[PDB]
Amino acid sequence: KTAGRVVRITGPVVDVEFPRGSVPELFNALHAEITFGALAKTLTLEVAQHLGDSLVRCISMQPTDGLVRGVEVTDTGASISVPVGDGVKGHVFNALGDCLDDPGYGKDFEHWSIHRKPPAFSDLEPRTEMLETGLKVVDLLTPYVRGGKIALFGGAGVGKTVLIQEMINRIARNFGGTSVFAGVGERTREGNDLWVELADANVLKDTALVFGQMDEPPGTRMRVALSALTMAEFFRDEQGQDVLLFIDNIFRFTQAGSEVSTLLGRMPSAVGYQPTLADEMGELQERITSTRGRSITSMQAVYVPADDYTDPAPATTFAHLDATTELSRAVFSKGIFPAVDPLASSSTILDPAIVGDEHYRVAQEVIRILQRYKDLQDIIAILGIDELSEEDKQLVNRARRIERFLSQNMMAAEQFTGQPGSTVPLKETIEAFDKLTKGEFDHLPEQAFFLIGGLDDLAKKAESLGAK
Amino acid sequence: TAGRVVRITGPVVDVEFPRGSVPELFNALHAEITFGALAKTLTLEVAQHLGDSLVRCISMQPTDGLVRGVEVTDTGASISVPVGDGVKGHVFNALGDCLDDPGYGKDFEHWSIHRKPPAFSDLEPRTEMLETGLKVVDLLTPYVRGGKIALFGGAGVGKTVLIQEMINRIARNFGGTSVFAGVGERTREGNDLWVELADANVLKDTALVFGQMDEPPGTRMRVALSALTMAEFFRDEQGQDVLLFIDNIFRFTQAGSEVSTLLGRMPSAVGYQPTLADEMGELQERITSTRGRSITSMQAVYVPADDYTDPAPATTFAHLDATTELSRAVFSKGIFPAVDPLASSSTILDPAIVGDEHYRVAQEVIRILQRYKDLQDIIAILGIDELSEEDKQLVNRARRIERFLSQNMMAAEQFTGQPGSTVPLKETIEAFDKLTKGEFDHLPEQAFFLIGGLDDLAKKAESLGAK
Amino acid sequence: EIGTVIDAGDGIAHVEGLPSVMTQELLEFPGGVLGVALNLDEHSVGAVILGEFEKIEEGQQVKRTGEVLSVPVGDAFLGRVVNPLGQPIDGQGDIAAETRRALELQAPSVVQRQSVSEPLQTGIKAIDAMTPIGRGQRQLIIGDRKTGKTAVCVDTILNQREAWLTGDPKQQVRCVYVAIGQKGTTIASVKRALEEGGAMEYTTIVAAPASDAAGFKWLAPYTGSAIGQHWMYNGKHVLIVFDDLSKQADAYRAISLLLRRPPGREAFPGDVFYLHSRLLERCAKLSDELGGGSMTGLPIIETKANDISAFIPTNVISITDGQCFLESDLFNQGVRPAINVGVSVSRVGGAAQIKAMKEVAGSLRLDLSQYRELEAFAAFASDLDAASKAQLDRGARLVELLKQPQYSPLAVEEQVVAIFLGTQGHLDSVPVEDVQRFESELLEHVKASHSDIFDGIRETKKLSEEAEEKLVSVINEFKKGFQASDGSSVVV
Amino acid sequence: EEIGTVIDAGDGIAHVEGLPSVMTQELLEFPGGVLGVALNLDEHSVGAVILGEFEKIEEGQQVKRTGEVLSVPVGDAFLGRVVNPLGQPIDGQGDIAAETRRALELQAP
Amino acid sequence: SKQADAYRAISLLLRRPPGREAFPGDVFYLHSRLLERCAKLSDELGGGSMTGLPIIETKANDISAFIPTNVISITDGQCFLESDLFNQGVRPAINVGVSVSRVGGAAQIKAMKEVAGSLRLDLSQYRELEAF
Amino acid sequence: SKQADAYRAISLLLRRPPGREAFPGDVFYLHSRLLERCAKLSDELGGGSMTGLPIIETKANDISAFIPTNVISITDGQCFLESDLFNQGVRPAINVGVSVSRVGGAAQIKAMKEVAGSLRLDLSQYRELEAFAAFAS
Amino acid sequence: ATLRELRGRIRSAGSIKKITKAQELIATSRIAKRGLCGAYNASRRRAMKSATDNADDLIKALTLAANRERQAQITQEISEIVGGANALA
Ligand SMILES: Nc1ncnc2c1ncn2[C@@H]1O[C@H](COP(=O)(O)OP(=O)(O)OP(=O)(O)O)[C@@H](O)[C@H]1O
Ligand SMILES: Nc1ncnc2c1ncn2[C@@H]1O[C@H](COP(=O)(O)OP(=O)(O)OP(=O)(O)O)[C@@H](O)[C@H]1O
Ligand SMILES: Nc1ncnc2c1ncn2[C@@H]1O[C@H](COP(=O)(O)OP(=O)(O)O)[C@@H](O)[C@H]1O
Ligand SMILES: [Mg+2]
Ligand SMILES: [Mg+2]
Ligand SMILES: [Mg+2]
Repeated sequence: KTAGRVVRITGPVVDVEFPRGSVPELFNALHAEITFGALAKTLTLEVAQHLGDSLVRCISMQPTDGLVRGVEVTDTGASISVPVGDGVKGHVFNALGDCLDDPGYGKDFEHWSIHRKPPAFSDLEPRTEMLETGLKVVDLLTPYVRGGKIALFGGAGVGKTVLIQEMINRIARNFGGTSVFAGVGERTREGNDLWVELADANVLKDTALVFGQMDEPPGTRMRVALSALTMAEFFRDEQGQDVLLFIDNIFRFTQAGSEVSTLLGRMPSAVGYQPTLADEMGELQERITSTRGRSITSMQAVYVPADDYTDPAPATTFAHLDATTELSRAVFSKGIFPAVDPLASSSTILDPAIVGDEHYRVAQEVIRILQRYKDLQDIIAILGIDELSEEDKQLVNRARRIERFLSQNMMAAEQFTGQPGSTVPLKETIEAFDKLTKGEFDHLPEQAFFLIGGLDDLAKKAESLGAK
Repeated sequence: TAGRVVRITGPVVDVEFPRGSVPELFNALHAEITFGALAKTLTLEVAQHLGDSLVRCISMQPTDGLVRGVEVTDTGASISVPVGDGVKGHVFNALGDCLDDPGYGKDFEHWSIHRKPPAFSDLEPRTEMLETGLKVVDLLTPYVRGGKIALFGGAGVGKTVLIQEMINRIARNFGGTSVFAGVGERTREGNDLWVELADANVLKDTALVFGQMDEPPGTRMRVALSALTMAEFFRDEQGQDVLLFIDNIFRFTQAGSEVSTLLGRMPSAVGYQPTLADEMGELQERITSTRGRSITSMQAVYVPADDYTDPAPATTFAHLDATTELSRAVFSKGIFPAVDPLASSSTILDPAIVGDEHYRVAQEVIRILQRYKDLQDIIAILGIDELSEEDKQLVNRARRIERFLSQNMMAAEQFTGQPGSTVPLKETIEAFDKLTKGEFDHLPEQAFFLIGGLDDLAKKAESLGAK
Repeated sequence: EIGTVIDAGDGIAHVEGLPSVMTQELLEFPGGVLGVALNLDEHSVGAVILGEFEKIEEGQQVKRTGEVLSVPVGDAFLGRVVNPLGQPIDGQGDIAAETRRALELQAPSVVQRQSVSEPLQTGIKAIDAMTPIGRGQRQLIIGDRKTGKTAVCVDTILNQREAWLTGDPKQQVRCVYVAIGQKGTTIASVKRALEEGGAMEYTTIVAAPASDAAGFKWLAPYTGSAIGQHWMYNGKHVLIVFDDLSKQADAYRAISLLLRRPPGREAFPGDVFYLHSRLLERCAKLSDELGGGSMTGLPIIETKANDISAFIPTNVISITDGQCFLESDLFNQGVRPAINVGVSVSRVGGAAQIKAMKEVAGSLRLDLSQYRELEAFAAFASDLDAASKAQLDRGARLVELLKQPQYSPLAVEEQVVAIFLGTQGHLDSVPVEDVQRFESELLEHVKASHSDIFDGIRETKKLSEEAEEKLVSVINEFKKGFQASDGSSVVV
Repeated sequence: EEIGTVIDAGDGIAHVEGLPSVMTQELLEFPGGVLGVALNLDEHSVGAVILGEFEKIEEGQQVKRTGEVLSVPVGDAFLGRVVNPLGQPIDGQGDIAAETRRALELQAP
Repeated sequence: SKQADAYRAISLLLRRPPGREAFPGDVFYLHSRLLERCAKLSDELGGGSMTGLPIIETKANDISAFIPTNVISITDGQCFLESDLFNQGVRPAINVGVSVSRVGGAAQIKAMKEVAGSLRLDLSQYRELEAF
Repeated sequence: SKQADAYRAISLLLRRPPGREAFPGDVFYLHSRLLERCAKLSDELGGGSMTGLPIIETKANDISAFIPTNVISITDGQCFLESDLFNQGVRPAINVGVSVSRVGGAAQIKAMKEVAGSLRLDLSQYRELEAFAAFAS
Repeated sequence: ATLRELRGRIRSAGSIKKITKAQELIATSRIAKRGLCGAYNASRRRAMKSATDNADDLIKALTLAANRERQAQITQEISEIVGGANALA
């Protein structure tokens, strides 16, 4: 007739044979039924390849356990579509658009396909407006861009999720637009905690949550980001809102793509990744851009495997970001929070033409001092600071104080220490770091600079340690 | 009795022939590209007999525009190149076509580029020193007349500049023929060499064979064989001394590895063809001097990623009589030529040939440099003052020695603006013997940088104020 | 002849039929889609889809154009942004193409060229004085991310503004900027930087953003090369930037793996070196008989963790006429541009400089390399000799001199005067921390009071003896009034 | 009943022809009380990962369906017991009164 | 770790191309789908819970390897026992600086919190102080 | 090493499964089979013998590579030659610290065994004391 | 390249270790009877013992990193070889 049947089942990937002339288009959503009592469900398959001889290779959005060869597969005629509109705000959805906190919600909404072309080149406008988060390190050394793309890199357990929560607390709370949070291959309990916290903070009503978590087939883990991006794109294009898009974690999208590619029979590229890694990343990222007159301020957490920043996934992700904040294990070991690597992190608007001459000068002086400290660290590890010249000893003391002062007590860190977070205005940050570089605070103890706010807190803690 | 194209994947073409008409291995086949913008005649070298009357061949020219099932004509012989004195003073590609004068040499005698190496009986070792005039080469890496010389080094360490310097210092006064083989190098370099040889009136004695890095792998693999065939004709028939310059030999291996997988071969270590050493051995054993017939071969060897343990240079090392390894560290210190004195070697750098004094001075210099290398890290961390007085004296001596091994080369005038200099062997030995005895410890080390002999040393010292 | 798509997926297709199809031929798939035939065997034809492959389906009819890959070319492409097919993407309308040019055309032969002898001023003191670039040269801008590679290339493009304004074809340089795998907003910002500096009047942008299929990212450098070659063969001078070629390598590797060609190092295809080498050998300095035109290439390579031993960086280094290494460690130190002096070189050498720059900067690169070596050696010296102290002071002053901010190009004469200051010992009296300011101020003085020196250098390309003496006198007179931050007099 | 046949076996893997109605991740019985899990299903055969003594698997052996999707017995009877990953007691204390069977690949909350 | 080794063996015997350290691409999926089922169910589902205590064997205290980082990215904190403290005689050899409990602060009686909240970072810093 | 490389080329051209460094699974077998024919026959078989002196060329003094590891395992003793000693003037550049002969004194005449007994201790102690050559006092 | 750099750093640290141990012993002898003193200006035997211990720790860390890189290089080389072989299968 017009319905195909399953011929091969190799994990999440399923081959479906269709009658001649009825082969579905690429990315079309097909439906199959698993009837076994425990695993009974309706698999949604996505057509991935045309194999020839009327065969198609498709990625299953649900576990294919219990699926039988030869069962009927029906073509929906369209790709996976998700609900869009103001209704999505304040509700939790999965990758397929099903509402989790209220099943059946949104079935009557407008539905948009999760596959779309990025905005035309003529519609793109570079963004250079700074975004004042309130963190010393971010504001000084890698200022964020409003309407731009921000990324947080780092290995396992360095503070990616805590920093995402911090930025949600510092940006989303005082936000007149819409927020979309895409949990991609993350802890499910983390998603529940975010749901509860946004409900408590009253930010949930303005936020749309889309969760495809660790315990999902790779197809779902690689399509949930597209679903959330579709919601955000609807909010940007149709309603003319300022959209915040938080993704955690994009590397999980890349890794799910790698798993699918292995299951699709594609030959692997370096480090076993899919050959199409850069192209898939480019599609997904370029869809996340902000167009002329319509702003999406995205913020993505990028997991770095084995703390290897040379890994292909973050290596390709680097080029899609206006602001980059790389979290270092070495910094984390010192207890510095956020565990940012000031030398590795970068921002495209940290130039004197945008942030002013004073901010740029102070940032460059801080970076130079930290670079010199890093260069000296190799002699230091062997011989203390005792063998350095007088200038080098002074610079090392200044650099240690600066790197302690780059740490801050964050709002999201209260649940770990009980200490309420602090906010430092950009002007105060520039003034304090100018003073540090000039050597005005060199007489205070190192611990006076650890996990504090501005200059007032610095003075209070110096007093607490018996110092000026 | 002609074949037809069946498969085309880049530079590898499968051709099907009628039964009994299968071409012999290495035969040259002709195919036609008729596309207006890319009309040409592909030359295909039979590489494999696939069975069922199919043969896999490497295309010497780009295969863009080729169509499946087109006529393929078997020439019945391997790729041939013109031979004779007429080749001298002209530029040819891997197929023997003249570039400076198209159609020239089509009437000369033609020799197949595939040949066997000389019989082991005819081979006879060579031990005569070849004096160049470079302090480092003359002292630590003496060259052999009629022997095999190599200039190893990564990218941009001075292999090509040193090849030009040796052309200036050896080929200009040479009483025999010279053959230059530009194997997979920059076309600009080929044009520069052509113009330079024309200016110095040395082109008339030189035959140039160029296969550039923008040509398909087949040309890069067979250009060296073409040039070696011309050199072999000069050695065996004319019976006159031959100078053979190859730059870069590693390009032959790289092109061989490019088509290896496309030919069905499984990759060896470091993604090299399994027949790396076999092809290298054939090509390098064809480059040699026989009893009474002398070929002085100088080859520039690229070391991938400055890694001397790479299978290509490692395999190449065994085929050389004298090796000059250029080092990235020496290059980055500003020392030119960027020779690594500790890693260099010469089969004739023993007392029996070079004499007792030369050997003693060279060994003392090598020992001092090795000790300085050992103390490099201690100096870097703890400082020089913590060394013993003898160690400090040795460190100063070694710094001055390493600066003195540098020289201003004639071919480097366009890079430093300073005219080159030549140092006779005896002066080099005397100066380095004086250096190893501490006779110049008072002079600043900067006085020893990029100079010639002892007269230049005195001039530079008095310019800096020392004496 | 009409073939049938026997399978499709991931931007690749296999099509049966078309027995008379050429290798690299341009095939038309329904809906206006375009493919390139790469693999030809008796079974079928493998094709790379150049865009919107989601519309390809099994059984679709495929037509053969009969033309190998080619792009429109003409002067109408100046100031326009186009995709690797030459189709405008800036939304400004159709481009009037003078003619067409195949992408795979052989580079100029070894006898069709002439030695590189014309400077291509980048306006950057470090490059112009230490690793000069001539017209017809391939200079590799290689380095880690966020090291200023795009800054160097965009500054080089902008510095051609005066040459373009001269109106003399022998002096004008036409620019092509190929962006491969770059985020679209980054290309937009680059276009903005060129427009604010009035560089789009003579610049074309070939854009293959990361959203484009791997085919466009693989073709874009060849499209830009063909567009530049059309001008080059008509007596014009062209500067072409590839940003980056590593993205080309990644896209080509993806295409090859999808076509199931056996890979090699880092899963790259065996012929990736051939790809880059045949792309970069078309940047040449043509002989006078061919019009004397030239194309100067500025390929950009990004190294991960400063690992220049990787496959693609090694290949590209071995291909080009010199390299310009940029280091993040040098960048953070304040050395901007962060050019590593010891490892950066230009194989053209002094032939790419004017006579004055050649005389002032004869041994600058070697001097700075030796200075870095000595500085490393004397890191913990307790009592340095006199010669070593003098060398260290001179090297520190030179390093300060070579520093330069962004979007601040210097005319060749001003660079000549600055290097004259540095290498003639006139900065020995000035404290290191003030050198920069001193330099700048002196230039302005010579600009406002003794401009005849600049005109003499710019018209004769040589610093005459009388001009040199006048410059020394002016330098001393300015030193008299110069105010050092530390308060020390800079006289004598 | 449905019965397939081993078409090849090696190093912990087996291939079974037949069993048209086998599920994905189904449990298959090979002679001698050996078990396998069907991972790869294709038009030709089924690739099964063996769980236990693989050395008893021979070509031509008769393979039977179990009807269960990689499940194990579950119940309070497992307290104080030592079992293998299949839920079979290995402490030698007799059978385990399993309340029911639970599939191993059920989604998380 | 031994489960990961066994799964790698099975995958290689299936001729599935491997990735880092010869492990397949879905080893992370293996461990993550295993450990996502240790949850604290809501009161609607009965309020029951399963507590996971996965064990991982590192080589030479290398917690930056592939599988250790995967599991760290999966679990809610780790208790890193380092061989140095164990051999010195400090047992249990908890590494104060690295060990952490992401969701452990709430799950702690009042007295234990009040007494040990300081102790944690106090020892974390006293390691560094004793370094001198 | 060159024999192993040639055998690897032969095996790869025969499509045999490659292992570490692309060598086949019986390269160690190749070398062990070659080198176990060097024996010391019993008096019943004439008492003849064949002594093997295989050579191995390491790269960057990497004795942990595949073929060097195999051959070191096979042989009864090793003479490690280092280019650093060679450049120091120590020639033959045998590293006495790491070179070993498992046959030992059984392969020496009585006079050689007596005279050479103290040599090992003296050389080891000299290597220990090397660092103090600057402070003889 | 990283493996070669690690090996070079290991030999550097080893030389530092031997020189520091020799200095420590000589300082002990002198006690029984320049700036390498630990913090006298801000004793030399204490500083040299600390330097030798730090060099030991650095050598151990560098050796661990070098062994990790050796294993990674072997695994990646085998990965490329087997990928090519499978492609040609
Ligand atoms: N600012 C902070 N103050 C105190 N502790 C912190 C801070 N940031 C992070 N931590 C500690 O680090 C742990 C890990 O942080 P987080 O979950 O944000 O990291 P991550 O990079 O997202 O980790 P993973 O890869 O496991 O998902 C937190 O549970 C908390 O224990
Ligand atoms: N000479 C310079 N002085 C000061 N800042 C500079 C200089 N050159 C570049 N920068 C700044 O350095 C940052 C990196 O510049 P650029 O985009 O050219 O680098 P890149 O290496 O091409 O980066 P990417 O990897 O993002 O492509 C930008 O902020 C640029 O403004
Ligand atoms: N004697 C020398 N003096 C100064 N510079 C030199 C000398 N020899 C080589 N160089 C530098 O080394 C670089 C590489 O030169 P070349 O030999 O052409 O490349 P390769 O070493 O890769 O063959 C050149 O850019 C040149 O500036
Ligand atoms: Mg997290
Ligand atoms: Mg060269
Ligand atoms: Mg850039």
